[PDB]
Amino acid sequence: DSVDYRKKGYVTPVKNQGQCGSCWAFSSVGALEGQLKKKTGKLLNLSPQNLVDCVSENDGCGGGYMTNAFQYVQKNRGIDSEDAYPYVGQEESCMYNPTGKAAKCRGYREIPEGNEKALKRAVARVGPVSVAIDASLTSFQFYSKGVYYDESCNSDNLNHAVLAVGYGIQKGNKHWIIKNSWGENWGNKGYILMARNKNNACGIANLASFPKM
Ligand SMILES: *C(=O)[C@H](CCCC)NC(=O)O[C@H](Cc1ccccc1)C(C)C
Repeated sequence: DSVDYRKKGYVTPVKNQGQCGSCWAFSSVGALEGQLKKKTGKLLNLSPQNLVDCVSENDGCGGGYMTNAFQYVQKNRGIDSEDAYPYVGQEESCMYNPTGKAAKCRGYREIPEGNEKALKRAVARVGPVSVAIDASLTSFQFYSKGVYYDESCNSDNLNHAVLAVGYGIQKGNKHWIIKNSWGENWGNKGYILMARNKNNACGIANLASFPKM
């Protein structure tokens, strides 16, 4: 059992945060995009800028939480599209666009903390799932290929949000198919395969969630 939403057209191209710590915004957007495709058949970029500028509970370019983002989209009656609310790599005034909403959100669900099997079930039944991991390691920052696994990764040190678009096995190594938001020059075309069922490496399942659409 393995799934690759990229193969089903549930994933938009890899984005680049620019000089802004908006990992969580891209992560949330990637998740909503997946549900939008599943629900309507259309694959299009949602606005991470809309979240950066508007999610009051977060710190824009200084960090944030996907859950808060999903809550905002629901309470806000929607999120605009990238075309209607362009990414600028820096936090600005929350702008309202009457004809900008491209997607909706009915709330969200969290994956039971540390449960990698629950994470697998969610990814399979829902679609791409937002997750938080410890990305402070040089090995991760400079990851190139294969299945990433470092014994120094700290599951108690979540500092980066990415998107789980699937999971599988490579050369007998189970893994999570992760979409990053540091451009296509990072990792393998912007993607990284992270160890799966390897004792919850990097805390991949400590802060996972997806939106209800
Ligand atoms: C991902 O780009 C951001 C970068 C912030 C560091 C400049 N990391 C992040 O949002 O982590 C959040 C928790 C957090 C960390 C620091 C400040 C505020 C919030 C979770 C997604 C781990």
